[PDB]
Amino acid sequence: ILLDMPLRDVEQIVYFNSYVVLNPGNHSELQYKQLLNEDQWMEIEDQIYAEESDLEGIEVGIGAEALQQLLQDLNLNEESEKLRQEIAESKGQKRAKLIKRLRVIDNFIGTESRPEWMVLNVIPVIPPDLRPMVQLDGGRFATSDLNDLYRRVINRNNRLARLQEILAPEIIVRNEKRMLQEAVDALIDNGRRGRTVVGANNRPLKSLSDIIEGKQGRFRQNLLGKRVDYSGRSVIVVGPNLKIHQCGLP
Amino acid sequence: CEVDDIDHLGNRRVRSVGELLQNQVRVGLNRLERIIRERMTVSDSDSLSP
Amino acid sequence: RHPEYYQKTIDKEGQFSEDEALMELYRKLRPGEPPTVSGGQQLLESRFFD
Amino acid sequence: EKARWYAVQVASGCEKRVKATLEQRVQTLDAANRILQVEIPETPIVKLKKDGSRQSAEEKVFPGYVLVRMILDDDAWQIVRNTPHVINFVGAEQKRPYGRGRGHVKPMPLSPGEVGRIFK
DNA sequence: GGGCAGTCGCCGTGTACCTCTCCTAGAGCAGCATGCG
RNA sequence: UUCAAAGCGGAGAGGUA
DNA sequence: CGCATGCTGCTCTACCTCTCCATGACGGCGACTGCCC
Repeated sequence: ILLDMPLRDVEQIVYFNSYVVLNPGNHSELQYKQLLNEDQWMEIEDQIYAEESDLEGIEVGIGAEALQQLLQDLNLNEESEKLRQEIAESKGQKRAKLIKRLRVIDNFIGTESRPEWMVLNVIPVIPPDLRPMVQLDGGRFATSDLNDLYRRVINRNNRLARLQEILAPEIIVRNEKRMLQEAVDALIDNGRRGRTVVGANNRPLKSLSDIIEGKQGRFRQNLLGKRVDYSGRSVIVVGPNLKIHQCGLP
Repeated sequence: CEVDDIDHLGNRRVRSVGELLQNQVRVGLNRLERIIRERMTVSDSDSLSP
Repeated sequence: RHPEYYQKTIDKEGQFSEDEALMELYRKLRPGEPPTVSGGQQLLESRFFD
Repeated sequence: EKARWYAVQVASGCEKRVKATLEQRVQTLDAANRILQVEIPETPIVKLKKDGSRQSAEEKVFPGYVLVRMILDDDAWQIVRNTPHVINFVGAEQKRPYGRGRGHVKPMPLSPGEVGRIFK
């Protein structure tokens, strides 16, 4: 909604399926926020690298996310002014899209947030007593599902950093980056976008969103109803000769 | 010609221990054949026994 | 038994020869790959006749 | 002439095994005309261990990947993909139209710069 | 452009208590029983 | 002066009201 | 009389990909998609 792009295009730019143009300067067939391809980028490179004429100010295309750059380029105040100026005139039947865009832009202006905070650069780790290690009867360990996901994230991050240190070929660095994206995505929410991550058996692992979201999640199981002390339970029989307001306790 | 009823006991079957054990044996045998094929080619000289 | 009912489909969808039949079958089963006659043959053999 | 270097993504813990099996496959298929060479890069660094032994650890620069020199052909591609314990070729990726999974990948040859850089 | 039928994917589907069973693959390394001349 | 050694998570199947 | 080889227990770490694991539920609601003007 913020970037004025369909979900498919943004999803293709992420996950390293296509490119995006960040500056189309000094060209005729290139537009801002236009999705390129591998062959298209190669054929444009065949002309930009010749450096014959009419191609100064090299255009930048980027096959990674580059969502940080697109979201940083936003200029909320004048975007809101332009959107209001356009929404003032003409309605047709499909100005609801501009209404949604204006609502989101106004929310971000009022809260004084930055849209580029939707792209993560650091992540937090939960304290270790909320993901404890328990010991079974035979001496075997039953570790949680969060520890596996954290281990996968840390291992992929360390491997990618090591590869970046040695100045490896870029076509492998991109594979590492895509795998790291998928790992962090599976930690945050498992099986939402791509494929579910299975553990020991073919059963899915429990992510951070599964803790809070279900009927057996925290909200409905631990906060709106609990177990208590000084309580008991037993079978009931009939007692005559009792008065109402009296009961018989063993 | 006539359409079919799926709740009819003429369109329903019973499986017992024999069939289920047969399926499990089949799966295990497929895995074993994969291991055998992987292992048989790792050696150039025969020096091998079944 | 009633060939004109299928003749309607033949006319509406266009007659296919073996080569293009396998071409289209491969295209619809496994999109994104270059069509091949041997590819379609192997796909059918693995799907139903194995 | 067209001897291009490609990188193949390999399963975890299968680097020497896949190289040995692939060399056996090419030598028995007599297809040296298309598949030329298979290699993995290493470096024997030196590290102090816990017991004080000055151990020469042979660390791979690119864990999980193997390098080949070959000529791109449909038969060659099909007979390298069919090797057990290999995932795919690293290269340009395409979206899967129906289903959820990795789709067709177009292999990308390595430019002379980095292959000259690594091999020294 | 306007307007769709048609289709694909995500959301949701009673409460309290009792009994039983089972719970990660692969590879690397070291010490004891067995058939033969 | 100190406490202190008994509590553990998940999955499946069945039952009572 | 003594010498050579398979079996068992412990330890140590690491993860990605498929032929996809199913194709008998039902309603509601929102977001693409091909087709006809």
